[PDB]
Amino acid sequence: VQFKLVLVGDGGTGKTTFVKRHLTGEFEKKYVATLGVEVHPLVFHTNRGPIKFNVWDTAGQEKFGGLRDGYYIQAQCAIIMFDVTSRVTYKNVPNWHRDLVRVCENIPIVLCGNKVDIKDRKVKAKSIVFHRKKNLQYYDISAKSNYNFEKPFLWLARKLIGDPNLEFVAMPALAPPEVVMDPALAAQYEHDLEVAQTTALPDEDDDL
Amino acid sequence: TMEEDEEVLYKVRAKLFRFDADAKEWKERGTGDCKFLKNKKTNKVRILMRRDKTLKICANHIIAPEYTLKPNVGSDRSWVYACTADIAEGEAEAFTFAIRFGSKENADKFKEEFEKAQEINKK
Amino acid sequence: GSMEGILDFSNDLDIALLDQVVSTFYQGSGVQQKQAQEILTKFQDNPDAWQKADQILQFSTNPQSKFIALSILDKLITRKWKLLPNDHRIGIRNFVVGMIISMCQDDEVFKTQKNLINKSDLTLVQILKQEWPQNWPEFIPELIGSSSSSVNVCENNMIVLKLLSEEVFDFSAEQMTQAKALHLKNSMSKEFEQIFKLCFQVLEQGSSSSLIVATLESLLRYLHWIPYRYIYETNILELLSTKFMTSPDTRAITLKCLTEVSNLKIPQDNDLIKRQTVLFFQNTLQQIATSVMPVTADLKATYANANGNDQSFLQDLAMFLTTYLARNRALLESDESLRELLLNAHQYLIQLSKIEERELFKTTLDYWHNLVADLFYEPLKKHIYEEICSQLRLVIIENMVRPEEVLVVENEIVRKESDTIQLYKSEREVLVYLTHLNVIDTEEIMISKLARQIDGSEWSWHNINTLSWAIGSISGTMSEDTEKRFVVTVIKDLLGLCEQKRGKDNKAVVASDIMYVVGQYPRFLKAHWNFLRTVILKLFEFMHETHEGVQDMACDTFIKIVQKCKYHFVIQQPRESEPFIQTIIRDIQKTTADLQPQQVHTFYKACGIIISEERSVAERNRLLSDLMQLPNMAWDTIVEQSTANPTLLLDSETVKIIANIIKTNVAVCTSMGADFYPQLGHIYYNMLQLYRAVSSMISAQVAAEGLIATKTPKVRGLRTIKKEILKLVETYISKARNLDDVVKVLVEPLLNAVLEDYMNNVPDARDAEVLNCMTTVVEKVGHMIPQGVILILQSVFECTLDMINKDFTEYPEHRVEFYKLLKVINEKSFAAFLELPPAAFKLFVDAICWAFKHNNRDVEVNGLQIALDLVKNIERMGNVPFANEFHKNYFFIFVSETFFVLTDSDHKSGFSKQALLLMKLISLVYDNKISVPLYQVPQGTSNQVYLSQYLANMLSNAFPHLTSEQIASFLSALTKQCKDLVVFKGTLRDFLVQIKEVGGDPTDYLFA
Ligand SMILES: Nc1nc2c(ncn2[C@@H]2O[C@H](COP(=O)(O)OP(=O)(O)NP(=O)(O)O)[C@@H](O)[C@H]2O)c(=O)[nH]1
Ligand SMILES: *[C@H](CC(=O)OC(C)C)n1cnc(-c2cc(OC)cc(C(F)(F)F)c2)n1
Ligand SMILES: [Mg+2]
Repeated sequence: VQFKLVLVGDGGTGKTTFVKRHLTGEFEKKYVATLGVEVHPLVFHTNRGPIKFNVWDTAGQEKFGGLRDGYYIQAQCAIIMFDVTSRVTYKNVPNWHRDLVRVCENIPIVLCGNKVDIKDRKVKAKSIVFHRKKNLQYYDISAKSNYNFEKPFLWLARKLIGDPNLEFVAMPALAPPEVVMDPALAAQYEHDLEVAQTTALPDEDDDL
Repeated sequence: TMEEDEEVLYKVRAKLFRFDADAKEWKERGTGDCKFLKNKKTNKVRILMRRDKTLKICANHIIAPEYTLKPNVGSDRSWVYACTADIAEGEAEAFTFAIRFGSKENADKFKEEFEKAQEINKK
Repeated sequence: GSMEGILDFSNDLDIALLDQVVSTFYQGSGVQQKQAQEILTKFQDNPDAWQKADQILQFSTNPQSKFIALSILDKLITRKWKLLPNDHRIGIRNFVVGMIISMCQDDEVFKTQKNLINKSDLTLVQILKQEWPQNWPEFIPELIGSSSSSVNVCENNMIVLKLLSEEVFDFSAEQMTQAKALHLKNSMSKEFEQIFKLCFQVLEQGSSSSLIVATLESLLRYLHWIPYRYIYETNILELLSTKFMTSPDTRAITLKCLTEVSNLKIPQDNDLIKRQTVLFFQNTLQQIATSVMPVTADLKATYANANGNDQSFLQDLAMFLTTYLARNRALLESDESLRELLLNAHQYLIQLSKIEERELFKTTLDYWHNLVADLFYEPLKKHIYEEICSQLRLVIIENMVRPEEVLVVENEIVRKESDTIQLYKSEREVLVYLTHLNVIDTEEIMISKLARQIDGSEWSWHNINTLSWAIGSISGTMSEDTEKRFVVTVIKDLLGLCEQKRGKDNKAVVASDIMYVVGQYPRFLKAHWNFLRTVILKLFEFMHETHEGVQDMACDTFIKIVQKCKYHFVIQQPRESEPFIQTIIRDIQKTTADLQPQQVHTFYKACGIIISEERSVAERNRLLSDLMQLPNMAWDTIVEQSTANPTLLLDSETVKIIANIIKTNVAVCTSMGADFYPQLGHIYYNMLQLYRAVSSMISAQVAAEGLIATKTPKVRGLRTIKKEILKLVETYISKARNLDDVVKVLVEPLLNAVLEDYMNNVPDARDAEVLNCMTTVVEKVGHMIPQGVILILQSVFECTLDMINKDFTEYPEHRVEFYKLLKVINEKSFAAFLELPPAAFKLFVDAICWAFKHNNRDVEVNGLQIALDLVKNIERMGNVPFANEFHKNYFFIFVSETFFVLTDSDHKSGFSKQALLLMKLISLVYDNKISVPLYQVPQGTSNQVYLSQYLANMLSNAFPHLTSEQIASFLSALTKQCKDLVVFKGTLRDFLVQIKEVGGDPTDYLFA
């Protein structure tokens, strides 16, 4: 039960940061431009069984475009992402949506305004209207705040499975094993542990 | 869901990190409710913690008595400790975990609850 | 494995090996897929790969292989088409055309390879963009003749013409020069009568539903630009509004076509065209009523079930009704035979308006706002929609969303951001309009809805919340007398709920509702002092409650009420022993005992608001003195215990106490502004030495523990001290009225404290806040302290530049504050830059250009502004050695740097101000405002000529694929237009199009 998911948008918008946040739970602060495409499997546990997305995280920078619309073929859903702090990223949404629906003429598409955590927001809410005439779903999201980070996938899973009451559900919690530490390297797992102690945790000014 | 036969000894909101030894960085693993679950059949106590909206498991392992909660150089509201058997993502891997709370009081209460659970497992 | 073999072009390609790589990419997995992807990219980007397109399209067993092959022809056509010899061109043309006919005559390929035909059609259109019609004048007449031969060719040419229409009208702006788009726009316009004919026959004749849909999809793109005659002087409106609305296969695209029609401004004097605009609305609303749903249908339930294409059609319907009525409802408001049509359409929108789907709700709400505003000014209209509006009154009251002020939420009643905020503001605006349209019906609904919360008839958290927020939102619509009765009959009624609901969860809920309502009705509180006092007192009680949400909201409400009712706390009211401000100040410690520090500060900020109303200086300064009693006492004690034993600050609890003291001062100074000076003088001198003290502790810790020390709670606590102190001073100076005291009392003791300490600290220990503070100082006082500005520059300029001039990411907060400071200095105290040594002034110019190339818009925009104001500052000096030395040394630096960011495709967000900067620079020369020769070329040569030569040589080496004539014409048109910004911009934008292709036409720069 696996679907192909193409993720387009201008560079810097947060495409791969958003996907990484769902794969591992981490937030990546460094911008390392994607090169062509990165494919990742991503699984969610619903009340109608598991659902797997093959997320084709596409590159935004033109100089790293790779196959470009070659990545869109046989897609079954897609996210277009822009940056609510960068007006031009929303200006180009009609261009990404152009190349995406010429290859994929009938798929559920989510439009995402990332970076709503930044307070000096440039792309005002009342001005976001591209999704109306084109039957796209829209969400404000922030991969840093996790605000609405669940919703693009929940909506898409509701449209591909065909169930409007599909919901996310808690995984089964297997009973953890009983393992004693290894005394052969126990004398060395203070090396790996002191490093960790002396490396300050990121974002000590957050609420958690 | 597989926690029918378990009692909740303690619950606290927390952010959990894992240490990437290669890249020298702390990386977030999840944010949600951290629970101490005592199995009613075996009387072993585990940490189980799930992410907020996806409810995915980001930590599930025994609160082994071998473990020790150390402080982090940059926080008065977190603890660092080694973990050799955690099955959150599948096969039992080993990790160095850091967990941060909303206040120094939450951290201290956690440490109290953490080793209270350790003696229970020592039985 | 050896998938790399296909990279070697000395061979001739193994098509079977290519197709495996492709399959391993699309269908594969893991690392094999990751290696196939990299191999295919390298294959695609090879400049010679297009010569293998032919053979991949002949021999390949894989469609994806043919797709990528066409991706390689597309890039050749768009970018290097005119470089090829003519023979290769007509070759590729015939090949592409031949395949399309080949795939559209094989009936099984036509069905199964839809993507690969579409990609071919697009590729054909790229050729048309380059060759049509000047070289291919018979493309369209052939295309219309070719459409009779087959049904598959007919609908595929509908695809080619849709795509051609998009590429010419919908997307030409950014991709073509103005002259070329003008060209292809006219070329299509001249040949559209033929196209429409074929398009009308196919529709009227009727045929395959696929050919019909494709023709309609094509029509949708024509309606964006074709003249009105083709829509209204043919029978096509009756086709779209009747025939095609019935079949659900053509219904989606039909409604869209009709939405585009509806969005034209008709010559609104033609009773025959008005006739037809009404007719196609009448027909479409009839077809919906008989073939899809009646007006009474529960569209909420339909949308929730999401069968087939329901949610899409209902969205599409919503877009159609709102678009139409917003433009043409006046056509239906007069003729009584059309009254039912008007109301049925609006009753559909009432039903659409109760679907649970935020983004759709916002669509219909936008219309409702359009309608109610109209009914609120236009005479004699509102009585028509009396029925509609009472329904709407209900829809909005029952779907109010949580406002900013309410801080308690259900998960579990616990303590949504700007997307909800904006929505609430939009609902309030409609509801306010609706209340003004009938204020009795609104109250009647709200009261009875509240009367049924008492009964418990439909008591719930949702129900009491939405009702409480609606009530709060309409504040300011009723008469004061009706308000009084209404307000009184919403609070008491709300108290007989808390009184009878129990168990914390239910009471934190009603507490948030009662607080929101009272905070929203200040005019009522002002005239009923005895009630106002009761509220503030109860608010003070909520500040002692265990539920953290209530606590936090009680403070936000207190400060909210106070900002509107300041004056009723400053005077001694009747019934009272004293001004209430004095009673609040007295119990300050008990009232705020259970609040967190940052709520305590909000409380003090509120008192500051009140105090600032007292006009009598002597009375106010005493009030301020009284309010600050607690933190002043704690400050005196902590300064005497820092006096002796400077070790006392090692205590972390002492660090926190100091911090909270300074923040309390920061909080009160925020609201009191210039009225805060006496309190600032009380602590200024000790504070600045405390600042010196803490500075040394941080330096000591970094030395004793290393840079890691900056991450520790100890040092972070001490840096908070330094930051809050700077924030206090920055806060006061920004609002000060008595600037002479600032200069003579505050500034120099400040500069001595913070500057050297900033310059001599390790980078990771410097506080970007220092820069922000200095920016404020220069902005408000810089014109009176020329030597102070010099000292600030020497203190922060060079060292913070070295921080930020290695990459674009390190020290982001310094980066921004830095150029903020260089901007204000360059604007207010430019003399300080003239005093720089020549070495430092070159770093200044380097620093400005460094700002250009940032992608961060905080830095990028400031940089461009600095460069613009710098030029202006130099030119105001006139003909003087410095100005001449500036131009000779830096004129071309700026011109070439501005050109770099304009053309490098990495700084698009700044195009406007880069264009503005380059235009001024060029206008300096063409106005002879540069009196020295700009060169080091024969003698007597004008700067206008040398600039032309310099730029022609510059661009030629940076863009060697441009011809000498292209660069010659571009600069000619660019310099003629250096006083006309929009034309100037258009010429640069034409240029950016031409540097992405070979063969650009130089005449395109005569478009103006
Ligand atoms: N403040 C904030 N920053 C974010 C957020 N999401 C991503 N970013 C930041 O945006 C920057 C770009 O990261 P990235 O995910 O690679 O964007 P991208 O669109 O995938 N780049 P490309 O398309 O060129 O491969 C990162 O620095 C990241 O920290 C967010 O939600 N909030
Ligand atoms: C409800 C009591 C409650 O919710 O307790 C929480 C946990 C603190 N309740 C009863 N009466 C009020 C009330 C009375 C007022 O008289 C002026 C004013 C208010 C206020 F909200 F406007 F401050 C509330 N609340
Ligand atoms: Mg990326």
